[PDB]
Amino acid sequence: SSGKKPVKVKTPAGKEAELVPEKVWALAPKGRKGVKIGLFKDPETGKYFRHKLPDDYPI
DNA sequence: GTGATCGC
DNA sequence: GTGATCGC
Repeated sequence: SSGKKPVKVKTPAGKEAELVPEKVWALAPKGRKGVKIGLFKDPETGKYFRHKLPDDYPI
């Protein structure tokens, strides 16, 4: 499940950026809220990283 | 510990 | 096979 809307993320290199996650999913235990997680690629470094998504980002 | 995901 | 992602 890939993303469409950009997300404001802090990259591994330390910079603020607005990137479209390549994949998004819910990361939540049974009976608990959890978080939403996006898999991102830093356009500068080429490095993949995971980052929290806003709670209303569409999964 | 829990939850899913995948580049490394 | 799992680090790293988060809030509970």
